Amino acid sequence: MDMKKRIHLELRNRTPSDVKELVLDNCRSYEGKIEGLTDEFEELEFLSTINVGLASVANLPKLNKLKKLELSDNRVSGGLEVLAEKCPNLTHLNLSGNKIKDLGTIEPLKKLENLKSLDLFNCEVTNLNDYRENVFKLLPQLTYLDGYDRDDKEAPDS
Amino acid sequence: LGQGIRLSNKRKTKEVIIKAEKMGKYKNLMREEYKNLFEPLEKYIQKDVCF
Amino acid sequence: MSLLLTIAKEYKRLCQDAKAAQMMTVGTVSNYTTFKKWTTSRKEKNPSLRMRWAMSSKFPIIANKRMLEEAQIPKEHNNVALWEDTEDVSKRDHVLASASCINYWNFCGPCVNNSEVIKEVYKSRFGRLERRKEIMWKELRFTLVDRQRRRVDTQPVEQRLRTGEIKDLQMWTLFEDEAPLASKFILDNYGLVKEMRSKFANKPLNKEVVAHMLEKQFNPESRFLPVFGAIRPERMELIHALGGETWIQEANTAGISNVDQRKNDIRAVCRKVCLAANASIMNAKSKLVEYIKSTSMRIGETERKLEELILETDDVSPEVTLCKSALGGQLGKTLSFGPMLLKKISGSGVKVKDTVYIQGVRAVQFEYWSEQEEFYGEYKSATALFSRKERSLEWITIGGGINEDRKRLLAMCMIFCRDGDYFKDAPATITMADLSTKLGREIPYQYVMMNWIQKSEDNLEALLYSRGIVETNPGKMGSSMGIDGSKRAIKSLRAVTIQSGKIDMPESKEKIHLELSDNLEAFDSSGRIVATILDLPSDKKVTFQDVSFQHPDLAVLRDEKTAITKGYEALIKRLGTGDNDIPSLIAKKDYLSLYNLPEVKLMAPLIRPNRKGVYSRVARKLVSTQVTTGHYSLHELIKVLPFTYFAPKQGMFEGRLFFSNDSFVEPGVNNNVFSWSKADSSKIYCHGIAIRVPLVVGDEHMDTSLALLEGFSVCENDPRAPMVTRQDLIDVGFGQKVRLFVGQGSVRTFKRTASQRAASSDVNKNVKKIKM
Repeated sequence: MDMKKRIHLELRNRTPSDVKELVLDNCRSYEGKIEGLTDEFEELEFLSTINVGLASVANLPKLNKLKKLELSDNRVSGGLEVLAEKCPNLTHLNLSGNKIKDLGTIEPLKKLENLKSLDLFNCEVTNLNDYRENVFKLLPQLTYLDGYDRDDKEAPDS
Repeated sequence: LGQGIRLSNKRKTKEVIIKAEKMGKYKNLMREEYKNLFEPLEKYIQKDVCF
Repeated sequence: MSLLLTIAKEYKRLCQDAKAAQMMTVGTVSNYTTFKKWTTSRKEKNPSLRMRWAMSSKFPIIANKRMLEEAQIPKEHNNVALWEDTEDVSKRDHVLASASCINYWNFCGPCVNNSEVIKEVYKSRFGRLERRKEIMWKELRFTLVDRQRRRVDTQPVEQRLRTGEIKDLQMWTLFEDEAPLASKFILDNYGLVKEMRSKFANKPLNKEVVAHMLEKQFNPESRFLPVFGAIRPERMELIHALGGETWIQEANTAGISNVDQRKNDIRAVCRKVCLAANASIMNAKSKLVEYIKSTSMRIGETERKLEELILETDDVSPEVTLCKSALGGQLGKTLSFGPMLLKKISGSGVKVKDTVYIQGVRAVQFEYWSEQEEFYGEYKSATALFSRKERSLEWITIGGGINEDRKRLLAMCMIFCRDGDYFKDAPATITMADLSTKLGREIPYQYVMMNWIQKSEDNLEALLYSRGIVETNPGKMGSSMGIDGSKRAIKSLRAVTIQSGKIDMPESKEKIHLELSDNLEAFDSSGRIVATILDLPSDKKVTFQDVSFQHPDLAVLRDEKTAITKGYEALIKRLGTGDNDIPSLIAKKDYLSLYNLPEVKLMAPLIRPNRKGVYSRVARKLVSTQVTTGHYSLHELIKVLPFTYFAPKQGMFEGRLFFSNDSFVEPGVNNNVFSWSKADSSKIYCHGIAIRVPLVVGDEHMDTSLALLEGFSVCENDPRAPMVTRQDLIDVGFGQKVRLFVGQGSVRTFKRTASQRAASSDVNKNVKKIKM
C-alpha cells in the first residue's frame, strides 16, 4: 500500500501524541524515504518497519521515549548516527536483512549508552573473522547480540 | 614433425587443417615468428621430417 | 488543491456561456470522443519537404512556457536563440522555440532521480535485444531457397490476450480511480494485474505511452510472408538477417523463448481429456466440458484456466478444434484428415451414398462428394495441390522435398477422395473386426483404410499401384514420380505432376461457428467433417508439470490427500460474506467462534490423535495474536484452524503439525502440502492441486480495492445511502448499502453481499428441463 495510508488507518481517530506502539510492516515508501512521520509522536515507545523497501534514515524525526526499533528486510546502509540525534534513549535494535559491509558503519552506535541488545543476521559483517569479539570490544556497554551474550548465554523470552 | 598447423577465416566460421609436409606450401600465410622458424630448416626437410 | 479550485473556477466560467453549457448538458459523455475530432484537424502532403522548409527557419518548434520558466531555460545563451515570447495560433498556451533548445535541455537541464522504468515500458524490444545477443552466428553460404508464403506470428508474446481483455487491464494498472466494474478476466487474473501495477505505481510517467506499449506487449504481429526453415516467432522477428532468395546466414536459435513447449503441452492435455471423454458412451460432451473447467495449468509465474488459453491460441490441430467447439469458440475454415492438413480453395458438393464388399459379399456404406473441388494439402515437409471429381482424384501437383512424405501425402489424398478400386472392392485382408466398433463406436471405411496403410508399408505400395501406371513420356521426365518417390523414372504414375518449390499457402480471414455430435465429430453447416478422434495418435503416457487436474476421474491421489484437499476447499468456501463466516468474526474479533465451526469438526478425524491437544494450543494462540490486533495473514489461519477443535494440553511442540497420514504443515514456511506466495495471494497449493480463494477481505499484503470486489454486488438504487470513494469502501459493514461512482459518467449502488453461483449451471439445467 503506502506508509501514508497505513498510518492514517492505524490512527483510528487517535491523536499522534498518546500512542505507545506502531507497526508498518509489509508496506512501501517511495524512494526508500520516510513519509508521514513527525515530532507529534511523543509517547511512542516502540516501532516496527519491516519489508518496506527502505534504504536510509534521513526524514526520521526526534523520538526520545522510543526504546526499541525494527528495520529488518530492508536495504539500509550507512546512516546510523541520527539514532544519537533522534533516539538517544534506545535500548533494543535490529538490522538483520540489511546492507552492512564493515564495522566503521557500526561505530556510531557506541554513543547509544542506553543500548542493550542488537540483532545482526544474514549480513556481510557476520562473515568476517572475530566479529562478535571485535564488536564487543567496540561496543562494551552492549550485552546481547542476535540473542546471545558473551559465553553464548541464551537470552530469555522477554 | 607433430600435427600440422590449422587455418581459419576472420570470424573463424571456417577452419582448414593441413599436415606438416605441406607447411612449405603455404609459408606465405603463416605468421612471421612461425615463418622465420621454418625457412632456415626447409633445406633439411625431406617429406614431413627434419634430418 | 489550489489547482482543483482553479479547475472549478474554469468550469464555472465555461458554464456561464450558453453553447458550452448546452453541449455539456445535452447527451451523454461519449460525445466527447466526437468533439475530439472536430478540433485540431490539419494534415500535409509531403511532410519531408515541409520539414526541410521549416527546419530552415529560426523557431520551427513550439513548447510550453511555464515549464521553461520553472526549468530556468534562458534565451540567447551564447548569442544563439532558444525561444522568444509568442503564442501559437492553435494552442494559445505554447511558445515558439528552436531545436537547439532540445540540446540545451539534454545537456544542462533538470535531471530525474531514476529512469530504469523504461526497460519495463518497452520490455518487448529489450527482449528482442537480449535474444539477439544470445545467438551464435555461423558461416555464410550462397544458394537458391524454397521460400513458401504463409501467415505466421513475428512477435514472441506470453499470455496472448484479446482486445476487450486489454482495454480493462490498461485501467486497473494505470488510471484505476476511473475504473469500470470488475470483469471476470480481472477476478481470475489478479496476480497479473498486481504485477503490472507494482512497477507503474507511484512513478512520474506519461500514461498513454505506457498503454500503447502494453498493447504491443500483448499483440502477436501476424503477417503473410515468405518463410524458409523452421517456424518460430524468435526467428521471424529477424528473418531479414537469416536468409533471402539467394543467400543464407546460418545461425542457431533453438534455445530461446521456450514457446512451442507450451503449445505441445496444451495439445497433449487436450488429447488426454478428449480420450477420457471418449471413454464415455452418452455424455462425452458434458464429461469433456467438466474435465475442461475442472483443470488449470501454469504459465511462467501465473496460473491460468485451460478454457481461457484454448480460446486465445491458434493451433489448428484435431484436438484443439474439438475443445474450442465444445466451448462454443469460433475458429477458421481449416480441415484435418489424420496427421495431414487441408484447406479448400474452391468448389462445392454434397454427400452421396455408395457401398463396397469387404470379403466376398458384405455390403458397407461409404459416402463421397458429388462435385468438383480443389484443395491445398500440407504434410511434413511436403505440399500438394489436387482436385477431386466424383469419387476420383482428377489431378495433383507436389512441391515437397522427401520421397516418403511425398508417398504418404499422395496416399492420404487418394483416400480423402475415395479414388481407386479398393473403395469399390476392399481387399481380403480387412475383416469385420478391423472394420469398426472397438466397443460400439462405428468407423467409416476411410479411417479404416487409413490405419490399414499406417500398419504396413506394403498396403501403401498396393494402394499406390491402384493408381494408374504408364511410361514416362519425353520431356515430362522431370515432372514425374515413380513408386519410391523419385523425381524421374522410365515409368511413372498416372495424372501426377512434380516440381521444385513448395506451394504458397492460401489465406482467408474468415471465421465459422461449428458444432459436434455425441461421437466427437464436428460439422460445419454441412455434412463435412473437420475433425474427429480417429485422426490423433492412439495413446501415450506423459507426466505433466505445473498442472491442476482438480477432478475425481482425472486424479491419482488417494482418499487421504483428497480428503485433506476437500476439507481445505470446504473451509475456504466459508470465506464469503454474511455472519457465521470468518470475515465478520474477525471484524468482531470473535476468535472463539472459529473453533466451533463445523468444517474443523469434519477435518478433525484426520488429525494425529496422540498430539491433537498440543497442536490445538499453538493454533489457538496464533489465532488470538493475529485476531486481537488486526495484523493477520489470511493464508495461515486457513491452515491452522483444523487443529483448534480439540482441547489444549501440555507438551513440547517440535515445530510441525502432523495429520494422521504422516503429512504435516508448518506455520510460516511453504511445503508440498500447503504453499503460497505474496506474488499470487489468490491461490492455495495443496498437494500440487490449486485452490482459488475468493476476494472478500484484504490483509496487510493486499493493498487495493481489488481484493474486495468479490464481496460486493449491485442492487436497487437507493438515494438515501451515502456516496463514498473506492478507498473508504473497506470501512463498510457486511450487508450494508452505499452509492458509488463507476468509470465515467455513471453512478450506481452497491451492497457488500456476494452471490455464490455463476450462470453456467442455472441455464443448462433449466434448458434440459425443456426437452422433455
